[PDB]
Amino acid sequence: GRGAPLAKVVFRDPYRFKKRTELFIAAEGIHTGQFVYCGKKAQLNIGNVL
Amino acid sequence: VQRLTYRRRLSYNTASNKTRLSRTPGNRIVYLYTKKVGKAPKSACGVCPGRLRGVRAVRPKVLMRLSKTKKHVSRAYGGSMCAKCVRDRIKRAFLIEEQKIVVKVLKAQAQSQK
Amino acid sequence: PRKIEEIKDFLLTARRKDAKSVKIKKNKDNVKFKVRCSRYLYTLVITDKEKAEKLKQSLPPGLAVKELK
Amino acid sequence: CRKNTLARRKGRHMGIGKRKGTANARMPEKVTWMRRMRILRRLLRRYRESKKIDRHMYHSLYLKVKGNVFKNKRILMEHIHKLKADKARKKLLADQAEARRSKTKEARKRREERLQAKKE
Amino acid sequence: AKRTKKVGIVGKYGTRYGASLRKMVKKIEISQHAKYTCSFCGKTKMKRRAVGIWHCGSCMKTVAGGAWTYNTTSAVTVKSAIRRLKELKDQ
RNA sequence: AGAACUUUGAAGGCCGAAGUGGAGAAGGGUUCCAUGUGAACAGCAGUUGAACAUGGGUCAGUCGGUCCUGAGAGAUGGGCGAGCGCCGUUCCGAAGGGACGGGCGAUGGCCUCCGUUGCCCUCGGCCGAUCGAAAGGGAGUCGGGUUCAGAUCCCCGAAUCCGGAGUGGCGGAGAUGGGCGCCGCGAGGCGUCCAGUGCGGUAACGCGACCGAUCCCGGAGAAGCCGGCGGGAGCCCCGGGGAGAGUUCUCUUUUCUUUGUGAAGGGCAGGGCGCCCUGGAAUGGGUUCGCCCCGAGAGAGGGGCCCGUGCCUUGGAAAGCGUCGCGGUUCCGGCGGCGUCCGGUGAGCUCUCGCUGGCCCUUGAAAAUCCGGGGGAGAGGGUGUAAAUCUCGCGCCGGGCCGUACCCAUAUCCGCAGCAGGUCUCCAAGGUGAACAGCCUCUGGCAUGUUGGAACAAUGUAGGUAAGGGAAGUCGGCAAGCCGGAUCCGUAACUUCGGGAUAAGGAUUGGCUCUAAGGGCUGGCAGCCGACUUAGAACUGGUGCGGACCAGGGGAAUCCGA
RNA sequence: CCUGGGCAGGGCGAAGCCAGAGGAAACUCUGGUGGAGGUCCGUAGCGGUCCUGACGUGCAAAUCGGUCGUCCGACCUGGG
Ligand SMILES: [Mg+2]
Ligand SMILES: [Mg+2]
Ligand SMILES: [Mg+2]
Ligand SMILES: [Mg+2]
Ligand SMILES: [Mg+2]
Ligand SMILES: [Mg+2]
Ligand SMILES: [Mg+2]
Ligand SMILES: [Mg+2]
Ligand SMILES: [Mg+2]
Ligand SMILES: [Mg+2]
Ligand SMILES: [Mg+2]
Ligand SMILES: [Mg+2]
Ligand SMILES: [Mg+2]
Ligand SMILES: [Mg+2]
Ligand SMILES: [Mg+2]
Ligand SMILES: [Mg+2]
Ligand SMILES: [Mg+2]
Ligand SMILES: [Mg+2]
Ligand SMILES: [Mg+2]
Ligand SMILES: [Mg+2]
Ligand SMILES: [Mg+2]
Ligand SMILES: [Mg+2]
Ligand SMILES: [Mg+2]
Ligand SMILES: [Mg+2]
Ligand SMILES: [Mg+2]
Ligand SMILES: [Mg+2]
Ligand SMILES: [Mg+2]
Ligand SMILES: [Mg+2]
Ligand SMILES: [Mg+2]
Ligand SMILES: [Mg+2]
Ligand SMILES: [Mg+2]
Ligand SMILES: [Mg+2]
Ligand SMILES: [Mg+2]
Ligand SMILES: [Mg+2]
Ligand SMILES: [Mg+2]
Ligand SMILES: [Mg+2]
Ligand SMILES: [Mg+2]
Ligand SMILES: [Mg+2]
Ligand SMILES: [Mg+2]
Ligand SMILES: [Mg+2]
Ligand SMILES: [Mg+2]
Ligand SMILES: [Mg+2]
Ligand SMILES: [Mg+2]
Ligand SMILES: [Mg+2]
Ligand SMILES: [Mg+2]
Ligand SMILES: [Mg+2]
Ligand SMILES: [Mg+2]
Ligand SMILES: [Zn+2]
Repeated sequence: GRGAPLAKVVFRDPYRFKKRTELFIAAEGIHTGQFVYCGKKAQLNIGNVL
Repeated sequence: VQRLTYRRRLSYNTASNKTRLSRTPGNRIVYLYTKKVGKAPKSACGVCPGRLRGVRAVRPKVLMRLSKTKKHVSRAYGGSMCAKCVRDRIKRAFLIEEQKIVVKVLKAQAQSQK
Repeated sequence: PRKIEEIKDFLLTARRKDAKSVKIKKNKDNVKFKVRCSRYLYTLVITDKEKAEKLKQSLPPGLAVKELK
Repeated sequence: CRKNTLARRKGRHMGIGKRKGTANARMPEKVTWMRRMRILRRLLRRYRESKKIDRHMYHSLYLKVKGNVFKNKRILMEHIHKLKADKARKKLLADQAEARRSKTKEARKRREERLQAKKE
Repeated sequence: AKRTKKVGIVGKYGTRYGASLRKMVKKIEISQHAKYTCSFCGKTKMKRRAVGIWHCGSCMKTVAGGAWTYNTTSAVTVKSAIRRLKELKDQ
């Protein structure tokens, strides 16, 4: 029901020892194994939500 | 020429009714039931797909029968990685730790010279 | 069932308790010895009638023996 | 049934009028191609593994068997014999020319040795 | 032998749904059924997954590409603008 | 007592494996079986039945429900509502009553050693109680025999799963080695110290076992559809043998029924690997039906792993089957002999497994359960003495409840009925044949479908013909009838260039002898064994050949809808 | 919506691939392989065009016999 691809981006919880798995909308040109960064001072590349 | 018959009352050709036919010692073709095929475990999330070698590919309720020889490999990350992942993760961990030590001693030289 | 290969292992099974049936089946080329100990059937097959006779001599007499015809 | 099957084995009762299906339904073209090309591709393996064809002409005749050129095993074997008889001449003439050139270069080197001995 | 001269891949449909529509579907069917050169392993094993997803056969590195091609020209323009605004005066 | 109909013998037929056959789900509820009657029922009849009366029949750890969630249904917190109640399923909730470890107090048993109670500290997202599949997921029973009615349930024989073990049932791992000083010829001994939570292979990985707590990660469960190809099984085909039977007017080493190994453990074939080592290619090479693969390592050589439903082995020949003979009135899963064998092949049909490809603005399910790995908090005897643990071989006990008969249908269901109506499934043989088409047979069923006898009038209902004309009948070629299969030629107007097209229009088609072509397996070109296909030639039958059945009449146009 | 089951055989021969020939190049021609499709003939299945046939106080308060359209799918169908 969606033509846009979903991206399964796993994170790391900064508070407890547990890997958190989230579901992002896949931007154009990302690939498996790319370190997707997220936060305020993240550097501006394709995939880095900021 | 001997047309054979079901033995349960599962009258439909579902996935659980996956059968075969054998021959009794009393000279009669019988309709004998078959367990569904179990697949071997695969690796962990990111390598080329392929079943791990040396694990008895059965149902996990049959895995209670199995001893601690036919469910894993004696190597570390044995029944989880196909050992190509092991020989890659060892080298990757070692190289990234050594390069972070190089970056740390470069920052220490920057502290000593600045 | 299981097939015991060694005569010493079969006679150790015969010495072992919780065993209530020893059967002897003669055949046209060999002879089969059956022990129904507990939920398993152990078979020693041997092709020498003299060895069968000396194993019958070395069989412990405290247990019944059924000869199949 | 056995008499009729013996007549079919001899080749009788198999005219044009007693064919009620198409030729692809009777003997499939895909099955004919599979049998034909499996035979024509394992005869080359029996040749290459034993003695006959070398490494390089095997791939050329392999592609030429994959193409629809060689009809059957007999003319495939005849074409392999023709290429072998051509290769024998092409290596015999090359070996004769190489022997003539090698003796000429050896004579030139020995004349260089004679002039070197005359100078020193 | 060249069996079809104009329809190309669209000859699996036949006589239906218009010459202009079949001509406009022809180019993108060639684009979705053509194998693309992988930029990671260097092979040409980019097999088409579902829409938006491309998948190289060797090394299993799945990439999020265009809907019918591997790279949209608009996507290349966006990538050039993003790297330009990246190295423009350090944010 | 009574026979067109009940039962048996025989004959002739039908259903003909997509069944008028053998069993199921829903539904019926005793209809299943035996005995007795025939006023009542069955559209006539009965000695018959699904009618009536009496008496029987359904046995489960390993078949299913019960467990799990799916779409969905749902109560509490909360809100609404005059009100029974309604909205909603994580929202606005103080919505975990559990375990490990430590400390303290008390009780009990043989107070040695252990098990609980009460308190404190520490840890611990439920994607939110609960329901929801007799076709989804879901551990583990198969072989022979038994009744008038049961069958994986009952008897015999042979196995497996899941729970339980406190004074911890028996073995085997962990387990027992090295160094030093002395005695003794020596085997060995004395005393001290130290190690020992298993080993091997370069590897992929293997073994009889291999300390593991909160926590984390991963896999299985857990995947669509359709082509191809290959392996295995079952059935079918052919040749030889063994047992029985049919025909013999003449012939036929002829024809027909049968010719066995279950679950489980081990060994070995066979299939597969995107699994490893040596090794470096180009004059590019290896393989497929198709692809595909190769410096991110091809060919080649040597190894490893998975499935092993295939063969052998314990089961297992003592049963089972065929055939011949012998005793018991009977009761006896009687008694004795022989056999239950050798091979070949497949565009053969069905099932299963595996490789690979195509399709997509379709990506083709969750949960319960179970396993592995990372982590080392802790645990244990400390040395001539044995534990902490065992996912190893055994030994002992238990597995509760519910359903189990029969029809599953042109007569046990629904339609007011023994109604040409309707209802979801598995198994499917021989010939002709492309075919699971149509036709005839075998295994298995049946009496022609709620009646029989006599005659063959009109009209009718279905089927087939008819001299000459061929649509002149009729609103209309309505109905009926011509071509129909296959092979070899040859195919128009138009067009979106794909089609139109099996266009149109011709020839052959039977039987019997031949000829040529299409393969495998051994030896360093020679020899043995089978396949049904194609093409060509002669001869012949009253031009007869798709000889039954199977089965496109065609062409030119107009309007509308792609 | 969820969860299951099913669809005999032949015809046309798309993409991709191989071989040969021509050309300076663009590329073209021929012979194969391939099996694509809301494709064609056709069975089971699903519906019901015509005979305005049979029945029409019927088998039936809508059925039957031929002739039928479609049959890899915008397909048919059980249960919740
Ligand atoms: Mg089930
Ligand atoms: Mg073809
Ligand atoms: Mg008959
Ligand atoms: Mg069928
Ligand atoms: Mg039937
Ligand atoms: Mg009855
Ligand atoms: Mg009576
Ligand atoms: Mg009556
Ligand atoms: Mg009654
Ligand atoms: Mg029992
Ligand atoms: Mg509610
Ligand atoms: Mg309330
Ligand atoms: Mg439930
Ligand atoms: Mg079960
Ligand atoms: Mg019964
Ligand atoms: Mg049984
Ligand atoms: Mg197959
Ligand atoms: Mg076979
Ligand atoms: Mg077995
Ligand atoms: Mg029953
Ligand atoms: Mg009826
Ligand atoms: Mg019916
Ligand atoms: Mg009615
Ligand atoms: Mg047949
Ligand atoms: Mg045939
Ligand atoms: Mg009658
Ligand atoms: Mg009737
Ligand atoms: Mg006339
Ligand atoms: Mg006439
Ligand atoms: Mg005329
Ligand atoms: Mg006229
Ligand atoms: Mg008129
Ligand atoms: Mg007509
Ligand atoms: Mg006529
Ligand atoms: Mg014209
Ligand atoms: Mg036309
Ligand atoms: Mg006009
Ligand atoms: Mg229309
Ligand atoms: Mg179609
Ligand atoms: Mg047409
Ligand atoms: Mg038609
Ligand atoms: Mg009708
Ligand atoms: Mg009418
Ligand atoms: Mg009337
Ligand atoms: Mg039809
Ligand atoms: Mg028709
Ligand atoms: Mg059609
Ligand atoms: Zn790649």
